[PDB]
Amino acid sequence: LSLAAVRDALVRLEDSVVFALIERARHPRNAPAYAPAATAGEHSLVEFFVREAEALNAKAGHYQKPEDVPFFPQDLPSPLFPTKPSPKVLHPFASLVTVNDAIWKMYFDELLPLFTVDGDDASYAQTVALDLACLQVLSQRIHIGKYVAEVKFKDAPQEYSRLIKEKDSNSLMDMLTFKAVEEKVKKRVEKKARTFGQNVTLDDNATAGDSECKVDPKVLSKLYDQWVMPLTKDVEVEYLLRRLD
Amino acid sequence: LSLAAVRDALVRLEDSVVFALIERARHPRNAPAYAPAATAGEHSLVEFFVREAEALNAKAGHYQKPEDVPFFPQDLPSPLFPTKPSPKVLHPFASLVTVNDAIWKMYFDELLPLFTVDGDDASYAQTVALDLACLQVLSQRIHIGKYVAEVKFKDAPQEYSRLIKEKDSNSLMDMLTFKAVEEKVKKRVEKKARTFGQNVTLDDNATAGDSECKVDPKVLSKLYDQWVMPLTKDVEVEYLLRRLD
Repeated sequence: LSLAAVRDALVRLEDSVVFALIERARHPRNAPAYAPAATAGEHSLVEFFVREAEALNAKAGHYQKPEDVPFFPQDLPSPLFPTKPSPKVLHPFASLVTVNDAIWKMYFDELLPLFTVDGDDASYAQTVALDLACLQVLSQRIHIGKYVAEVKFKDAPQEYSRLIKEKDSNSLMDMLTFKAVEEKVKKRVEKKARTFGQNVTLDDNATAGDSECKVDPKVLSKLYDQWVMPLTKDVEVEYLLRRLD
Repeated sequence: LSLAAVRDALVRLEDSVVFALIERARHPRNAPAYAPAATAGEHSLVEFFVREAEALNAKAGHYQKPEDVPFFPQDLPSPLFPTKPSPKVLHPFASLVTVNDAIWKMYFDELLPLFTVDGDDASYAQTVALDLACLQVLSQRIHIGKYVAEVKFKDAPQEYSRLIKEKDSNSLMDMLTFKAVEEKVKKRVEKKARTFGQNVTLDDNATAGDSECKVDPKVLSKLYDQWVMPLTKDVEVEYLLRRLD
């Protein structure tokens, strides 16, 4: 709908990502929570939890907005409850894009080792809820790329449609990319990790660098640079390619 | 085992409470989520959701420590996964005290209006999940009172036992109360809301007041002074009244 409204939604999720990483970092790696199951049909604890959690959310009316995308879509029940009609702001077919399969692999294989200490407390059930909270914030921010794409498309429609007709993802990627905004996002996300992960005490005693921080602010910089922003841009490109259907 | 470790665990919960309130305030009141006639049956959307999410958590191994207390205990299932027996640090019978029904009442009746603006987006499923995270962090904080009661008992067991045998609630309450520390907590919990709720910006010159804070820092002071700290103390008095059984 609005250039500024979409940007505000993204900025606000910077705080939600810092928060969610800080809270999950309260526990160690807790690897038994992710160990796989002996059989098919039996799952790991984290998969069992998410599949069950997403079914409950679906009954409560979740996943009816294009930025709210589940990790396990096939099994999902209908909402049990009355649902307000969609605003319908995006191209419907281009809206069905999902990179959740990639967010999942990224979180467990690459993210978790960066902000989570080696070790094991018994708190597997608490841990997997905190993982789902991380996976959901990441996935909402990344799939807002659908609105980012629409908003850019409507701003320069003749220039974008020319590239869509020629199926030219590489040139679409270049036009989408605002590298100077990306560098601001990374610095601000670093500053947010510094502000929220700080040990707040009533004295304002000096601290040596980020050694006091619950999550290393360079991790937030690195997450955004390597995964969040590249996967959001993947979503815009996939959206834009379908935007003329 | 250590009173400093127990207070360190309660200090870390200060940030979790601020995060959870900030995150729930992303949405407005969304009252139909709590209205029982909005959904079929005598249950509201939030009550339905929490019952289902608690049964899921129980299956994942949750609610196996005395600080982890569910709002709907009567209906909780067994863990699907193996829980390895853990160290018995607390009195078994006195461990079972739960003030969760008072926490639930104060959250929906007293707290929600304070940090949640009037209005309605249809985001009911996100709201009720954000409400449960609030409820879970308040309950854990408050029921860590059990651990507080226990260390305070073991270090002065004889004068504590005599006040238990006499069933003296007011004198147990004056033994437990450290008003100077309560005042640190009220001011620090408020500083954390001010720090974590501000709009963090790449301007070092810029400063903003509590008007820009996502949750009024004074709401956090009030929360602790009115409900969190008294309810934690209700737990440790009711813990001690059973400590000789």
